[PDB]
Amino acid sequence: IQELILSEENKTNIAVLNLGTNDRRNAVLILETALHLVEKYLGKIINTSYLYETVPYINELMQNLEESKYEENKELIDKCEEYETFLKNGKVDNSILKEVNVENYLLECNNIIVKNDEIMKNNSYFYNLTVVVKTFVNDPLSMLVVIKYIEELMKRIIDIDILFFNDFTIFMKNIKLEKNMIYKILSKYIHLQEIINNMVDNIEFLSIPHVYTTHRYSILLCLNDMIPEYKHNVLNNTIRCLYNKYVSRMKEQYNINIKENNKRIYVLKDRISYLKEKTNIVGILNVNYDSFSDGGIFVEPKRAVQRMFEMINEGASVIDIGGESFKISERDLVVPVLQLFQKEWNDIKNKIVKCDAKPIISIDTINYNVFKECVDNDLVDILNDISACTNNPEIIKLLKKKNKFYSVVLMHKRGNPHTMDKLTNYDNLVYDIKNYLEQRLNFLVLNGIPRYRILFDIGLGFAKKHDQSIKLLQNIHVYDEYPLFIGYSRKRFISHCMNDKDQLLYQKNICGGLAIASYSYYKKVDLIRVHDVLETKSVLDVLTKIDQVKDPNSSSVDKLAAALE
Amino acid sequence: QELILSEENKTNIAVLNLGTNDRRNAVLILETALHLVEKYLGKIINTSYLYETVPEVNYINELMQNLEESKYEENKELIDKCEEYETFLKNGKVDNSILKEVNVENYLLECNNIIVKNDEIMKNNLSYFYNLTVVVKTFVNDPLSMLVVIKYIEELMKRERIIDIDILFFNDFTIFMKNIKLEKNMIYKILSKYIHLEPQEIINNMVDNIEFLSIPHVYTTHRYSILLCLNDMIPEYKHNVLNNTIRCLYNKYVSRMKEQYNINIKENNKRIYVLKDRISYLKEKTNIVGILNVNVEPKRAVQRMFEMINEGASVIDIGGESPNPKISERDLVVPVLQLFQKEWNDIKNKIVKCDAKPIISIDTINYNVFKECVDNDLVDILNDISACTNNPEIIKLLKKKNKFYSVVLMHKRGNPHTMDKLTNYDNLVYDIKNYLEQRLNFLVLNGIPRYRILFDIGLGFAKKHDQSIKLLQNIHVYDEYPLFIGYSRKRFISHCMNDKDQLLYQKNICGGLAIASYSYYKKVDLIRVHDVLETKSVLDVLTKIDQVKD
Ligand SMILES: COc1ncnc(NS(=O)(=O)c2ccc(NCC3=Nc4c(nc(N)[nH]c4=O)NC3)cc2)c1OC
Ligand SMILES: COc1ncnc(NS(=O)(=O)c2ccc(NCC3=Nc4c(nc(N)[nH]c4=O)NC3)cc2)c1OC
Ligand SMILES: Nc1ncnc2c1ncn2[C@@H]1O[C@H](COP(=O)(O)O)[C@@H](O)[C@H]1O
Ligand SMILES: Nc1ncnc2c1ncn2[C@@H]1O[C@H](COP(=O)(O)O)[C@@H](O)[C@H]1O
Ligand SMILES: [Ca+2]
Ligand SMILES: [Ca+2]
Ligand SMILES: [Mg+2]
Ligand SMILES: [Mg+2]
Repeated sequence: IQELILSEENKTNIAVLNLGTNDRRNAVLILETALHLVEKYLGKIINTSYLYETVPYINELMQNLEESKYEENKELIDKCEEYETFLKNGKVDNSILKEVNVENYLLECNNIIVKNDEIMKNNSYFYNLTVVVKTFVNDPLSMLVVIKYIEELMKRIIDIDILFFNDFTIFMKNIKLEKNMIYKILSKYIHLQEIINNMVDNIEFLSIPHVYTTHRYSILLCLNDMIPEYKHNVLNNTIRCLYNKYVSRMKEQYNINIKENNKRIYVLKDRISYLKEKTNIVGILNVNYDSFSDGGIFVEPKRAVQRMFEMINEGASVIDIGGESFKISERDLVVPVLQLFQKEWNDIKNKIVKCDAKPIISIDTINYNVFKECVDNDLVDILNDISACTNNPEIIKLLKKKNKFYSVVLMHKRGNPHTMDKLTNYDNLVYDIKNYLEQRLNFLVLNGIPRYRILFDIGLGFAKKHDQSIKLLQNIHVYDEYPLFIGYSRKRFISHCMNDKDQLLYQKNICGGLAIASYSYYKKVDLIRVHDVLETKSVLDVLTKIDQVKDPNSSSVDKLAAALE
Repeated sequence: QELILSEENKTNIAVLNLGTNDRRNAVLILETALHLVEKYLGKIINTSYLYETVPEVNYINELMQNLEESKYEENKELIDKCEEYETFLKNGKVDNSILKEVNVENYLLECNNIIVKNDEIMKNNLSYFYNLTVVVKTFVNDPLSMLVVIKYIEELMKRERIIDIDILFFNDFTIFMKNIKLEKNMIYKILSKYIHLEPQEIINNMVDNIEFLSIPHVYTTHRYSILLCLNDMIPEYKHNVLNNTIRCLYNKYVSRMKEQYNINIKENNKRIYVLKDRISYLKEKTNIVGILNVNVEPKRAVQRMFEMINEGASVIDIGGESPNPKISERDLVVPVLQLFQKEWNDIKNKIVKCDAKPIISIDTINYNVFKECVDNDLVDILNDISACTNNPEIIKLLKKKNKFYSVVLMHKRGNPHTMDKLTNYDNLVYDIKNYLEQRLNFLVLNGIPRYRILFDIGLGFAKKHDQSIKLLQNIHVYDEYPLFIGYSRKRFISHCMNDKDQLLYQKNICGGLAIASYSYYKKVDLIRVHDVLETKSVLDVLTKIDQVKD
């Protein structure tokens, strides 16, 4: 019924979308622009999967955008009933579109694939990300209209499909839309010309669940991040069970490991990172230590920015700056130093020789006010929050802006520098800490921090005995699935693992450090937060070389050649 | 009668088993046997490794001073071939046995009877073993005579249980003799054919202890420990009475133990190498070798040595070579080692600190230097960067009436000026390995215990930087062998990185520590380094991470 598609009785529905692009260079910019528009025109993003590389400007737009009929709020949430109900297949309001039969849907899907399987033989990088939206849109077909519009607004390849919509089984085998009925639907949610034309024909049909849902690997891979337990009448088994079957079966039958050519992405600034493919160095700039070790009482902002440069040319991708330490204010330590850096940089950016050399800037803070000022003056790109956004969750709201997002590091601790040493009792150390972080992430994701921008840090030496810091290292494979940031540098636990008497122990500690760096390298930790950037980079370089083999067959081939001589 | 005291000068090949189970004196006992073997039976021309195997103190020093002279001569000349040993390896043509031979059938019957009877004996009867094998070119006439002499040695070594020497093979003979009762006269009479005998108390305790002779020895096919050792020495050997080659037999014994009992027998039967006089379990530790270049006043040098022990180095490797014509290698190194020997000795009232004595390794290719060192008990290991290629005479100095000495064999080409040009290899990784193997075979032919030989790929000697890295990447190739390496402060390290240039010294030290990491996980046996504290700190931490607490 066309009349209740336009009726302004606003509804709350659960949609799950696929979002893809081809443009490797700017997948992060493309998909994050989609993402922000999805958050604008459809509802609130309440889940996301990792970004994946898979195998089968707009800065002008972001100012000239029309408003929406519905108000957004950055406000934090704890749960979601709508969502809770989506996952178990509890009762929801009836489909205001025609539901095709259960057993009818099966054969219907086939013909759209097998026919497309022929259009194929007329005849290469995909970048996938799935989302969940709490939608004020009232029906899939309406949303598709808006999705098509969003698609169109971004053109001068950005496919945004729709994978599910409540528990509905829908096929509309052949529809065309009124060149005008679109205007009505669009004006329903948006405040409005030259675009609608190219739209009208681009909505040839509609399948919920989307056709390729369980045939495309890239979609299972993504859906498994977000909603593993979810079942649907439409499919035999739960999304995790199907995903697993696709893996095992791809191995038994075709002798391929599918995970190799389909990679997980985490994002530090604006660029793609292949989970587990590198160990990045993070250089510690502690303004307290740098300033008050002379025994001196003054900040030396010029000194600090120099140390910042030292660090960059010593091979650190990320610099992590901190005002807290373990009568002058945190902010007054950090912001001026971040300020002098930003300037000093742009006064050598003229030489575009250092333009793709610019280091990522991470602020170690639990303070909202400090973070706000930093973001507001484009001074940082990552929040490093040792309280896991526990000291003040509101800080999460500062991790998303008009278009752009910021990546966060979440660390586990108990208590504080003075109290933590005795807060050492765990039921199950490794798993408690893992579960802790998995949960902070869930919370960030529920609030539409994109899953692929959150990094775990086990917090070595925070509320952990030296034996515990070791145990956490021994079991680091538990973070095999996740971006992992760690910080062993200079901590006392290193020394404890060892059989003028006070200067030896700093060498022993820095050198013992370099061991954990090696271990980190082989365990494929994602970032390590270090003081001794040159020493670390050296170690890492030698280890990388030893690993870069020219021919991966050569040792057997060569072995045989010897045996025949 | 006496076709057994025949005047005809016999050269035969006998393969021997040497077993003990005093872990703390394992080396001394076994080598003491090895010596009396060389003294009294003939010439050692192969040995296996040493193994801690799963079943089935100082009067030795007094013994060795007062041995009877052998009536057979000792010839330390280098040989590079042995016809009789080739004759034995192939299964070809030797003289008839003067002892009555049995056919295959009768041996297998009589073999089996001894096993089953000895099984039920063990079964109703209610502790590792240290194991080794040797091939002896022997002047003893026949296995029985030999068993007599080898019993004398078992007896000699007992205090007026400690060792068991058994004949595994003896030429290609099959021999089963059931009821050996040997006249008290006949024993004195055999022994005296091979030994200038001075007594006769022990001759008594010998009369009983020889009851029967089996050749091959009975448990040859039956004990892992035996097959394991033989696998080192004589893979291809196939005795008439054996189902297959030693190697085949070994593999089968291994693979059958993986299924029929699901065991994986390797795990509890460990290969052993020796640096000074203790046991080392191959691949169980990464020792640090401290570099001392006397390139340095004697007192400043010995200072450096004590600092290095405290920074936690197990071996020091002292070197005169790098040259300069002013002072001779001898005059650089010998003083230093003499000062060290003395100054350590002044602390010879602290009978606890004197376990932490470092093994001393002289980096030298010159006979004269090593001779002076060895003569004055100044060193334990010879680090010959030429693989004893330069002057093989040196090999003669790696053994004495009593001591044996371990040797690192490095691969290099040419000399320091030439070497940067001698850089073409057909199959780098295997060329070098094969080179080292041949070298080993040469010392082993020449009586050097195979467990005293350490292999070293010689990084940065006649290798381009990429080649030094290629070798490290393929270090797994030396999984079976004692492995010594030196990467320390070499140029290839710096080459990997992407460019006060005391800075470049650092990147090199620090990249050094990456290689220590890789060495540790690739279980390299020894690493020779300048930076002992830094190397120890890496290894200590990595070791902690690995040690899983309960
Ligand atoms: C005797 O008294 C003491 N003296 C010195 N150090 C002590 N503690 S410690 O060495 O174990 C140690 C050192 C530093 C820290 N914190 C440094 C940071 N660590 C991290 C970070 N961010 C992220 N994401 N992860 C991090 O691990 N920011 C700062 C924690 C423990 C100490 O005991 C309390
Ligand atoms: C003559 O020209 C040169 N001068 C300085 N550096 C050079 N390059 S280098 O740094 O790579 C280098 C440095 C030292 C060495 N040799 C040191 C040793 N190395 C070992 C040892 N013993 C054992 N067993 N194993 C060892 O690896 N003794 C001494 C080899 C290559 C160089 O050649 C291009
Ligand atoms: N679940 C869905 N989400 C988006 N488009 C759909 C869906 N089911 C069917 N379609 C139709 O299939 C086409 C999508 O193909 P594409 O060009 O890859 O976006 C559009 O014409 C849609 O009308
Ligand atoms: N090939 C052999 N090597 C050593 N002993 C042997 C051999 N063949 C038979 N025997 C006898 O087996 C017993 C070994 O005793 P034991 O050396 O105490 O284990 C002695 O009675 C020897 O006479
Ligand atoms: Ca919204
Ligand atoms: Ca001899
Ligand atoms: Mg589509
Ligand atoms: Mg015996």
